[PDB]
Amino acid sequence: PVPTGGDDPTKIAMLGLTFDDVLLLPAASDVLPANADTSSQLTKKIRLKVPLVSSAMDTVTEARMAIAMARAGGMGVLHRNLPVAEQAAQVETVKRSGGLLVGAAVGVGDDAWERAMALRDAGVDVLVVDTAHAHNRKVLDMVHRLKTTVGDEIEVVGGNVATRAAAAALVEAGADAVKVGVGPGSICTTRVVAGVGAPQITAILEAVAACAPHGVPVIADGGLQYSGDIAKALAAGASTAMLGSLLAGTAESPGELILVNGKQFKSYRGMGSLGAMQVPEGIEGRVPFRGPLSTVIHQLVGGLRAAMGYTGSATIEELQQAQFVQITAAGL
Amino acid sequence: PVPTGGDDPTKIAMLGLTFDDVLLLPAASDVLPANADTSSQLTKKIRLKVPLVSSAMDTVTEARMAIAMARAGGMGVLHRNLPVAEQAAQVETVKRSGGLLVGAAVGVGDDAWERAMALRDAGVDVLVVDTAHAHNRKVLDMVHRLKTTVGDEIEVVGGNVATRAAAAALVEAGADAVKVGVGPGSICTTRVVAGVGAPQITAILEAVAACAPHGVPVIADGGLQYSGDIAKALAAGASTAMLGSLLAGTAESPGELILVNGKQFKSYRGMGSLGAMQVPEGIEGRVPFRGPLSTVIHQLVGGLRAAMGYTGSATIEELQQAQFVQITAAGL
Amino acid sequence: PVPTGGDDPTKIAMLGLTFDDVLLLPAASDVLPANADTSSQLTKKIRLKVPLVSSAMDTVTEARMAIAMARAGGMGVLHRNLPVAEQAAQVETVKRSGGLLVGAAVGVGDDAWERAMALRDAGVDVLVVDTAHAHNRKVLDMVHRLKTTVGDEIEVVGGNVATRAAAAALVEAGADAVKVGVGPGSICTTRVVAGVGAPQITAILEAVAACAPHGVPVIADGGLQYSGDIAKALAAGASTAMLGSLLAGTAESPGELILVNGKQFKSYRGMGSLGAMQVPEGIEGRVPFRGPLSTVIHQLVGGLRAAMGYTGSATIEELQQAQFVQITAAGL
Amino acid sequence: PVPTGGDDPTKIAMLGLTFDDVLLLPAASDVLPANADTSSQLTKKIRLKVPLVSSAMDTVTEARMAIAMARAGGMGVLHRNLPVAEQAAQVETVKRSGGLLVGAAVGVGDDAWERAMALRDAGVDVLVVDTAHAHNRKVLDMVHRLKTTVGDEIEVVGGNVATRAAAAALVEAGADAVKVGVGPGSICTTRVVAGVGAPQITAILEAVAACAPHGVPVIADGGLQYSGDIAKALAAGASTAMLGSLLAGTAESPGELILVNGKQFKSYRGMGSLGAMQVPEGIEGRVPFRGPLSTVIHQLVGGLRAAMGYTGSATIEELQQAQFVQITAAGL
Ligand SMILES: O=C(C1CCCCC1)N1CCN(S(=O)(=O)c2cccc3cnccc23)CC1
Ligand SMILES: O=C(C1CCCCC1)N1CCN(S(=O)(=O)c2cccc3cnccc23)CC1
Ligand SMILES: O=C(C1CCCCC1)N1CCN(S(=O)(=O)c2cccc3cnccc23)CC1
Ligand SMILES: O=C(C1CCCCC1)N1CCN(S(=O)(=O)c2cccc3cnccc23)CC1
Ligand SMILES: O=c1[nH]cnc2c1ncn2[C@@H]1O[C@H](COP(=O)(O)O)[C@@H](O)[C@H]1O
Ligand SMILES: O=c1[nH]cnc2c1ncn2[C@@H]1O[C@H](COP(=O)(O)O)[C@@H](O)[C@H]1O
Ligand SMILES: O=c1[nH]cnc2c1ncn2[C@@H]1O[C@H](COP(=O)(O)O)[C@@H](O)[C@H]1O
Ligand SMILES: O=c1[nH]cnc2c1ncn2[C@@H]1O[C@H](COP(=O)(O)O)[C@@H](O)[C@H]1O
Repeated sequence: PVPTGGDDPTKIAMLGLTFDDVLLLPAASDVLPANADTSSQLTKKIRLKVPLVSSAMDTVTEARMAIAMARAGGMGVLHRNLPVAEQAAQVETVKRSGGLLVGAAVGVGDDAWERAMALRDAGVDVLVVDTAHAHNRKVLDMVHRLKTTVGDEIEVVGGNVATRAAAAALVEAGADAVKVGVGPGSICTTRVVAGVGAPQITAILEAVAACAPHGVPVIADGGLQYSGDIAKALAAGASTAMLGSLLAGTAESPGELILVNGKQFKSYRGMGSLGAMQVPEGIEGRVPFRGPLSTVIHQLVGGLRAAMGYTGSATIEELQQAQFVQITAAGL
Repeated sequence: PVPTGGDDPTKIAMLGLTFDDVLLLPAASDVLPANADTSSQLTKKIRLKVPLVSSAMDTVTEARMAIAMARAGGMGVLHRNLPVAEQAAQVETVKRSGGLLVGAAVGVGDDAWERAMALRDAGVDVLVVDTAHAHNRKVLDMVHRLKTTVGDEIEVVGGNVATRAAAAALVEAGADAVKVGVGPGSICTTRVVAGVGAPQITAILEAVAACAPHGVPVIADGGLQYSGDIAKALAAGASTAMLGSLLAGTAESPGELILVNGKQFKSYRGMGSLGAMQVPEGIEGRVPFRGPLSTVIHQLVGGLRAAMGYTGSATIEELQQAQFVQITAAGL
Repeated sequence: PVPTGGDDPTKIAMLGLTFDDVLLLPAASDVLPANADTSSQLTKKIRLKVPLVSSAMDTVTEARMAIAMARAGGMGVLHRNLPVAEQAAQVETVKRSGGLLVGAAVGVGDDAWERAMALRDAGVDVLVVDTAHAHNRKVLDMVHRLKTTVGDEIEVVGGNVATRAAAAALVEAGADAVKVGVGPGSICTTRVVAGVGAPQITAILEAVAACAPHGVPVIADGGLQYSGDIAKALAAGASTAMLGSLLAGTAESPGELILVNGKQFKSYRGMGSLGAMQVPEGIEGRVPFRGPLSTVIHQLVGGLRAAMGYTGSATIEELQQAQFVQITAAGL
Repeated sequence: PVPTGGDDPTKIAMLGLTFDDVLLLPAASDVLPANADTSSQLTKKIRLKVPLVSSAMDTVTEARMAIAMARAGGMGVLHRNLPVAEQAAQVETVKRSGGLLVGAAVGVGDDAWERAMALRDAGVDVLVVDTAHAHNRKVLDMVHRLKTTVGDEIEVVGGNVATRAAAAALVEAGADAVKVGVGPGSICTTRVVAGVGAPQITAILEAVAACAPHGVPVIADGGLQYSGDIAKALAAGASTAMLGSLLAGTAESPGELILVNGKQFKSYRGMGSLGAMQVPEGIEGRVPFRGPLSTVIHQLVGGLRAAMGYTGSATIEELQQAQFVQITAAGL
């Protein structure tokens, strides 16, 4: 019998590693952190100066965040928990502030196609087909329909996935980037409510095995707690990281300042929380107030630059080839 | 020598996984959670609408709980810590409330046979031969005697087991379902008192390897803390889950409301606790008050439906074929 | 290279398991706990009714404890942190209370031989050559000299060891029992002071591999926190367990009652603590007051009997053949 | 696919062990702790009486610490966070106190060469090329230039490294000792800021595999919390240990006494902390006040002597050949 039970070796398919399970190994380097090139592909056509995008959540990204992210060299993805006209108006607002990149989330419901076209009319650069489980005919069809209809002018992101097969299906459907993360978010309760999830280092490694041979970039979405996790996500093969919790405490995020026990916080809630939907798969929580976005991004990029120095990675493409050491429980 | 000591590779027979050690992997899906079929075999003949049964404990299941469980599409198993006439009267009470399924626990003591016949006379549908260790001639004989005597009209459950050999012995004795769980209960101290136990994912996988080829359903009993654990238990191959702690805080469970530190609780105690027996293998504890049973069951089934959506499982039989990823300590 | 570093596979010699790493697996059983035979060899010639002996520590075993242990069916080992005449007087005191077995500790210093002879004159049954590291010529010589001089009338225990080679050396020197435990004691700081130790399940398995083929019993000494650990120690192949912390809180142990924060305690200190020696390898601590020894022993034996029921072990010799499942961090 | 994800077995290059992951196994011994020889090579030419050196940090080592360390039989490495003239004056101060060994840190900036020559003029014995990542042409060139210019009179240490390849490069450049530790320091945030690091037992094992065949000693730098960790570091193959946190609380370290909550502390800060640089990779913290250095060193050496007794190591060279057992999470 299999050592963990039963007679089927495939029943437990893999050992899933998360960010805390690994560290980047130093390697021969003549790269100064200040001189590293942090640019990376968000999609097949769109390259960002900083490999970071903000989550499509209503306590993270509206027009103010999207503008600040683009100015910092990344991009915002506008959330879709609002009327079509209002989302498209936020797209226009971002475009009014110069030649700034912006993305926007759409679902696969019956209002989704109309939402997508209105966003297109407003001048959006990236449409994100925004689901918790992309390995589904309705999601794949939406990605494909969008790519064939507006694909010349707009890049189409599909997600989320956590397996190689799912990433492969999105590639076949025509996705310009594949977003990875089922279960890892800081406000996520999918693991305890549904018992479903996939540790994010292993999910990225698997998704990249399907996407990289087709020249399709992977966006690592969820579970990033520290700037060092961004370096780990990219070294596992992702091309960008999408951040929720790490940006939710910034001045530019939606929501007001909250004072509890003499300390400052902002509300941060899952799009699957009871509040956002009003069976919940997210919580409503708090994150410490962090000040201006520009400063948070500077600290995050700073940690990434340090990782590039330690690993001898002159570019993000080189960082994607770095090696890990796996650590034990004691290592934490 | 064996890496963990000695010269005998069989001394440490297996690596035992519990619920927290695994997550369900998403798979290709065209299943909507609302449309998933949650029905499953409790026994060879009896199929439930919801794959959940309440524990035969005196702080979990008497007539009120049994009626509410059956109305919710599951079933109650009436505890046996009371006189024969009173248990049989609870069976009659459940039957007075319509065509509701009900089960009842019996032991293997010398009063057990008389208890079983009185329950039969009262119209019980399921007899549960209710022990902490079923791999024992007296237990196997009781299962067999019951099956040969009342088996045409009543389904006979045997338990508990934690090994493949034990499950196989119950199958041979004629059990209509095999109940799995030695040591995993939330109020259990068997692990620290006797040093005995078996992590429940591995126990289910092993029991199912003996039971499934004979068409005998497995009931996963104990250690379930979250709705996601129900999905994991079924994916490991169980057909139903038996719940104690998760239902002990409901309005329909026996016992009164307790207020401590401004919060509401109900008493929840092991049938092996000093109180229930009045060498203890259970504690007397508290669980948070949860409100009506119907609402708890709705939340639990909701999480199960989400898991079925993520895994592409249209039925419980399909969910039994889902795959796991094993996670590390950091993953918790 | 070796996965954990370097080029030498023997540098990290084994994976060491402690009690918390394993559980006993249930097995086919027709053993009632009340009818199990708990007798076991303390030494080649001496069989105890209960397989438990009290530690040779000055907060655990003086005459009162030794008498109570023998009456309970086990044995006490009198500590040696006192003058020779006083230790021998405690031996006489135990013998005055009927035909009770008693042991006594000796070191390997230059006063050790005289201590041993005085204990012999006083009628001791067991001499324990009592060291932290028995794999040493001076210790082996002391064991051998004792066995050749007083071996017809007195059984000679040697310890402590944690490796197969060390246990083998004691067997060759003529030990009648081998005591296992380097580093596992509850009050031990050897692991953090010296960085030395050996997880106790693996140490027992290794020692037993050297001792059992020569008919020499193993005493598991240290690290036992629960009655279930006694069952685990014996199933790993030990014949008896030596208890310090679990007995230090009893009425019969030396020392007075201590009240802190409204709760009752007794002092419990390592023989390697600064206080006992007045570079420390033990701490001075507290254990909860537990009441009479007889009651503690009854609870401990109760847990052992339960384990024998679950595993189908009619005797301690059968329990030594039981199997384990290894558990994960989540299992704790 | 690889069990942890992707198709590349080299992506996760190793399983990294830290000090808490292992224990030293006892072995046959006729070594008394008091008689063990604790001397060891700091560099190819310089042997210390005690195998300990103090960190080049401005809350650990200035002239007072360096003098006390040398008197205790070890050595201090003077920090370089001060003007060249002042560092060289501290070297002179140490030399004024007798024939005491002293080292001093230099960087690889454009002021580094002038700093090195001024230290040479002041009579320093050891120059430590002091970086966070030595596998870099500028660092290797500095080591080589120093060795070829002042190598007859001064020993040249290079560091830090965490891989076999990096240690090999320093050996080739002419280093007289290689210092190991990237990420393990108690005040380090490199692991969370950059996601970079290497568990220290594995790092030492790897570095030693490159250095020992060339007769180059390894200094284990960082992560040592207990005296037992010193024994583990040396048994992994290091020849000396460099201590920061363990010495930062001593009377001889720079800084004043701090009283918080009725207890005494001293400030201890990373050289990568915001305070020391005024993207931080260290924190500013506190350590308990420990009293005189001589006493701390005596306790540390005491633990080392105990380890040498347990392992039968008469010399540090013998201790370098000792074996480990790997422990589990439960073992902690
Ligand atoms: O559509 C579903 C699933 C229902 C069950 C069957 C599969 C689909 N939702 C479940 C909850 N999410 S969410 O807001 O919590 C969510 C949104 C973005 C990404 C996430 C990744 N992992 C976990 C949750 C995620 C939104 C809707
Ligand atoms: O009959 C026994 C054993 C005595 C020792 C030898 C084997 C049988 N009992 C032990 C305690 N249990 S219990 O109430 O705690 C209990 C009841 C349902 C299932 C459980 C599963 N695992 C653990 C305990 C369980 C009832 C009686
Ligand atoms: O003789 C020694 C060692 C000194 C270093 C070299 C090897 C021998 N002692 C060390 C401390 N112990 S102790 O009291 O702490 C002690 C006593 C019984 C058993 C124990 C098992 N593991 C750990 C400590 C133990 C007594 C003397
Ligand atoms: O030069 C660098 C790196 C910048 C990023 C690219 C590689 C080099 N520094 C980073 C921080 N350190 S430190 O003070 O924190 C430091 C100093 C001694 C040893 C250490 C070992 N591990 C971690 C930190 C260490 C000083 C400068
Ligand atoms: O309610 C929720 N439950 C689970 N995941 C969510 C929810 N809302 C958003 N997410 C995902 O979690 C990401 C943010 O993760 P974080 O950066 O760890 O906080 C988001 O980009 C989503 O992919
Ligand atoms: O006293 C006890 N000790 C150990 N297990 C018990 C005891 N009483 C009931 N059980 C079992 O634990 C199950 C409930 O587990 P729970 O849902 O985790 O609380 C019950 O259905 C029994 O199988
Ligand atoms: O000071 C000490 N340091 C380490 N081990 C000790 C010391 N004193 C006694 N021991 C051992 O620890 C055993 C008791 O362990 P315990 O039952 O876990 O408390 C004793 O029988 C000794 O073998
Ligand atoms: O700011 C820092 N961040 C990371 N490592 C540092 C820093 N400052 C000094 N170190 C290293 O950590 C060692 C001290 O580690 P410790 O003994 O565990 O406190 C020092 O000798 C340095 O190698």
